Amino acid sequence: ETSLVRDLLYVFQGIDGKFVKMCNSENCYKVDGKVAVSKSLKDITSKLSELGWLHNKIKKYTDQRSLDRAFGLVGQSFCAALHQELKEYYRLLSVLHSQLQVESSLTLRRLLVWTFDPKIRLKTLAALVDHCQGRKGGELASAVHAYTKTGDPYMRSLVQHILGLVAYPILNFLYRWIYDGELEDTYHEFFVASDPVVKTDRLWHDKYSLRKSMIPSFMTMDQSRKVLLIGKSINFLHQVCHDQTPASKAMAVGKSAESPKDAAELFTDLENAFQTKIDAAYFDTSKYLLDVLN
Amino acid sequence: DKFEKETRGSLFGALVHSRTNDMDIKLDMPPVPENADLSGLAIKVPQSI
Amino acid sequence: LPSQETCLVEDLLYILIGVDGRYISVQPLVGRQSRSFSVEQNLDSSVKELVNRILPVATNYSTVTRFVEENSSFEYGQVNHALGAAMRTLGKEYMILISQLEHLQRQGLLSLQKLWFYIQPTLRTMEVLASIATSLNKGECFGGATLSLLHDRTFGYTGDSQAQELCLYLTKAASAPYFDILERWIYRGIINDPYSEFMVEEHWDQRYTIVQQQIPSFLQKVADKILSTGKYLNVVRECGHDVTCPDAKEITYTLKEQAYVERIEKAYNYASKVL
Amino acid sequence: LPSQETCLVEDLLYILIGVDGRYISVQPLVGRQSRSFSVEQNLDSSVKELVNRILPVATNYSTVTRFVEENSSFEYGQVNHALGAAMRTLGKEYMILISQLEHLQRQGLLSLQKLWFYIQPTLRTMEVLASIATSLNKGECFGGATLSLLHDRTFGYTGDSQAQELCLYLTKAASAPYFDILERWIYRGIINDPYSEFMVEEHWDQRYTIVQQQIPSFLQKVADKILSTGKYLNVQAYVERIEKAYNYAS
Repeated sequence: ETSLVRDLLYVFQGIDGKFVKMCNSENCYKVDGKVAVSKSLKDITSKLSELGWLHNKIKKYTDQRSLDRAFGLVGQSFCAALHQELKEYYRLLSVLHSQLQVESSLTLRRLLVWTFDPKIRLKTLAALVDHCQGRKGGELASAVHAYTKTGDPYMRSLVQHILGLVAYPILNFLYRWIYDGELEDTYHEFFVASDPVVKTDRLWHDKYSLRKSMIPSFMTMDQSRKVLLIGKSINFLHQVCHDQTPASKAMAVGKSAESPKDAAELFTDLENAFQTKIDAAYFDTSKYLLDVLN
Repeated sequence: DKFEKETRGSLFGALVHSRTNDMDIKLDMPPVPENADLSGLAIKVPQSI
Repeated sequence: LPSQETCLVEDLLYILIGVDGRYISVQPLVGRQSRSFSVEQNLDSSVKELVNRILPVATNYSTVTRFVEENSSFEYGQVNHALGAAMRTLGKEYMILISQLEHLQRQGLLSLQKLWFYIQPTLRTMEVLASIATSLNKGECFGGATLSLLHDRTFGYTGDSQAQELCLYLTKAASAPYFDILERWIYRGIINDPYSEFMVEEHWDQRYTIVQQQIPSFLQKVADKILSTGKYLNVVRECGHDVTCPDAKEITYTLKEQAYVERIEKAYNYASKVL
Repeated sequence: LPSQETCLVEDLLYILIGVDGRYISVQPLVGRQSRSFSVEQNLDSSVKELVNRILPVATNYSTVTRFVEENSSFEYGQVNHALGAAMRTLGKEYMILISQLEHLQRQGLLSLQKLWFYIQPTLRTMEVLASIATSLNKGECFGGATLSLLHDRTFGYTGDSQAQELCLYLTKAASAPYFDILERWIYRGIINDPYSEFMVEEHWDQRYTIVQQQIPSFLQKVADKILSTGKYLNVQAYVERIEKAYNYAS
């Protein structure tokens, strides 16, 4: 009885438990390995099958990153998001281990429906990583936002919260380069790239190629066209020492406020509220650009 | 932090009853209602939230 | 020998889930609505006819959840993915009764008659989820004609309390996706969905593709008014202009299926004037 | 089978201190840089989950052993014993969490993965501090060169807020000695370097060296502006501190 009850808690925490199957690949599957066979034991192992494997998909990705400095932006921010749902997976597993060992009951039909709200949650989360196994920040942002286009508002809120957090370096790349010109991308995982061509004294020369093949699905193309000149017009005032935010100083306070404000909430990617004040930056830097010559 | 706390109360959706941050809750359904002994069991529809 | 009558109870609680028994076979046969479960006879002919009596009640549920919970996940943004997902929710709660019955089976506290009196309202709930799943495969419906069918359900049929009760919730929860983008077309003049569900898909202001295959969720009278709005909303696209004039018809939300006519009329004269 | 499992719950707490265990036998290979554990054999196949409690604690001890090799052989007060002290402080706050579990372990509660929710914020915390400590010690980094590594960690660890909070806190806890030495140079005009604490090493015709064994976290260009504040006094906004020093002097 109790042996297969304790096996499936241990596959939830990793692989094995009391018997060997040892699936670190494949589709994970449970072999009871007993002389006591019944036909309901066959249906319980197929219950286990997509619970343990879909847990293993998160482990395959965050150990594929092996937390590193190469892709230490977006690529590993995505592993960061998946680490917040890693824990919660362990949590329904700790209240079931609290029932088992003294604080008793085994797994039953009760526990059988309890897990099925994780079950559908891990089909979304396993599908979210299957979508995008590339290692670029621009095409990660087009992949997980396209899995928000689908129906079902139970998983729309679930992915919306992953999507705010994949986006937490991405909008952190955005507004500093807009107000001042700041960069940290040496890998080119910022969808706006830099230095394909040699860097010479400005005269309006190239140092930004935004790449018409990798734009985040939450941004629109005619806006990425506007921000390209905003990055160029401020970096072109590196031939004067005024590197400040152009026109109003009320834009510079915003980036500093915003990075805590996004963390604190439910990890929501604002992609039409953000679009309002990046219009007002295009409007700022063009009268400023003519007023330093005036 | 809002998203983390909300998930955690329901224990990754493995609770439907009460919000708890204890990991010492016993997962059990309730005994049959008294309104469910006069007509038999009936599934509650979550209307008007 | 008397023990075996309780043993077939415990085998029954797995039929309701949709899975294998310990002495009652499950056949995941081709076709839906009716798959046959083969009950292995045991001595005492009376308790075998009795179980055979309760057997179709578990059967008609077990087919209909199965294909529609996977089919829904394959949907592109359409209202049938919000619909199939709401069924799965009501399907969790059916299984609460399965596990509450198994809680009373620690030693026998129930009989086959005591089970039936309990699933007596859930038999009227399951038979009205049964016709939904068949009607949307007959048409091979997409998102505009799905809602056309479900409309007549929430404004027809009576016989149980619990049947109409479920059927208010799920039909508003299929219409509610539709409403969220509805305010997006009737004010902003954009679609978010991959296939729009309205009278027209997107493109002087007659340059449209009229799909009748995807039509509005109600009677045609609001549908004529959804076309007229999109003409004002085309003019601003035709030569650029303030498209941020509507928001004072968005301080209040729409959200009606008992008077969709009023909110569409208020979405019409508001769009006529700002032009 | 439940009884053997709750024994190794009690033996893990002793291991996590960084010391001898009981039936969990520990052997340093080359001076606590790697330590092989030899777990018992049991009739439970939760042996895999045992081997998954080894690797957290792998990185535990190797922070501490690496940072004391610096600080006891030269007595660094510029960066390495500073970071040794920030890390001993995260070590006290580690060990009180070890005491928080031992209080609980004299009741029936904790078992294998009951503890692993305490292990999880701390795992992210110690794995980055250890991948930090490997590169400082064995990199051969002292003075500014250490700061320059910690600076690259702030960049690399934007993903994950918990990861970001540690290298923020380490890179400022490593600079609070090293900034003070440059401050008296640019404010007062006195410097003494006994361990070569700052880049400028004396010996007007005294030199204003900017060395690359203490390469700066900041631009090489703005380090010149440090240098030359001190020239005329010698016989985020931490770069403006130097510029407002620099306008005073010339």
